Amino acid sequence: KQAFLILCLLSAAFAPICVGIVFLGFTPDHHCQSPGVAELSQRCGWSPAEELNYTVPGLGPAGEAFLGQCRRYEVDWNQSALSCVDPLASLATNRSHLPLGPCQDGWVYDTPGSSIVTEFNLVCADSWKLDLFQSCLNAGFLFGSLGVGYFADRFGRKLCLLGTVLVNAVSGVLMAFSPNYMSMLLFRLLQGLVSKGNWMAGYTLITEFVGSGSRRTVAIMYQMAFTVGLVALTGLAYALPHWRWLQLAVSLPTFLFLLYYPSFADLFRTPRLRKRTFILMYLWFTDSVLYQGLILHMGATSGNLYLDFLYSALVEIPGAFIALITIDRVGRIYPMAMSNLLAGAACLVMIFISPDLHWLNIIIMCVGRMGITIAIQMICLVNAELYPTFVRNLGVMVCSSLCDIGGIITPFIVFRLREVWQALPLILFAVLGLLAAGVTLLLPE
Ligand SMILES: C[C@@H](Cc1ccc(O)cc1)NC[C@@H](O)c1cc(O)cc(O)c1
Repeated sequence: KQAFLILCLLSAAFAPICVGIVFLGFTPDHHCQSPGVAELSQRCGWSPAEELNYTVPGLGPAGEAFLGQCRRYEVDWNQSALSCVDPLASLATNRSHLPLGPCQDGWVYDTPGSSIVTEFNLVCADSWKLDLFQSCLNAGFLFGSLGVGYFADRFGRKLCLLGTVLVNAVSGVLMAFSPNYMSMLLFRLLQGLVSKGNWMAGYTLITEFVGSGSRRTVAIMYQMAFTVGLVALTGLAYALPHWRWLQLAVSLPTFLFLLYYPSFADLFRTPRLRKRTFILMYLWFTDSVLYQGLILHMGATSGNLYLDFLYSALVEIPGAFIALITIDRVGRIYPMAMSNLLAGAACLVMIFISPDLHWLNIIIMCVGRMGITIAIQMICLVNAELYPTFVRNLGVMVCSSLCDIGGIITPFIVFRLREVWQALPLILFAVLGLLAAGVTLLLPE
């Protein structure tokens, strides 16, 4: 009870770290700031959207909003010769011919809140530095998954866990006060180092305290605690429009936990075990890539982010309960295959739905998120029981590191590859899911 409560709290408090980029690092509509614009808007009395129409460059042919977002007319707005009705009509017959410069004078963001993007100006040529935030976090996970085993091998368990909790709490708080991007990424990285160590430690403790007659149940509980964490994060992000306030409020939960007081070659030597390991690695990679992929996509494209994220998080609960039934009554291999086929098909269909059908797109997104949630429940158990107890620890640690490599790769896909073609990420997610579906059928039941 008491211990189950602090471990579930630690799980719920992990979820804001993993997915916080969706709310701490949203990108609003933006355009080059300039002198004289506000003064001409006062003199003529422009309304906001009207001011945007007269001032900001046009979106251009069938797309190319980049030239509105990252460029401006090289025009002297201070000139009283400009017309109140339309200043650009005083200068060129076609608005395309005017000289375009970059946003050297800074940017204007349409939001009452703030995000790391809006604070550090992670837009245009800098825009990759946003995804680098999630890259640094997943690199933290990757290094920590190696370092924690050596630390726990050479330092006492209870002290190890208390240390990693303290480090996570303090680095999380300090990130809220970080004065520049590089310092922020160093706190992010350090938190990435300790976050997954804390999570897996709590999971180990809770699955040790509860016997196998209830272990599976308590594990699914622990997971639903992560879902509750996503819901709490959604409420906090709704109530707290500023990222710095959100980053404090996210970190203080951890202070309650404080206030409370072999042969790696073995995975590959045998060709059967080698093939099985490669499959399990692929499934882990694909599910991690799909889960972070869809969460980041949603955060990057959804128009009603708080509601879409709430619905999608709530949908994880039915998926967990369905898994809890299915593992016992039906099996694992065909369930995890159909759940990956369902996620892949959902990603495929999301390519063809016109974005105005948001009421349908959210349903397809929910079906996909349920599918991958079931897959994530199934894969943990299959990855565990397919390895003998002697090998289990090494195999889980290694395969769950491919999760983190996928988490390092995914941000560049979702935030950079999408710029080539908006559908492309969903094409990749479709291919990855459908292949993980097919490959799943090769595992023994
Ligand atoms: C990296 C991973 C750690 C991990 C390790 C071993 C394991 O069996 C399951 C998970 N946590 C984040 C994410 O992948 C995730 C999200 C979620 O909503 C539920 C999850 O279970 C996992």
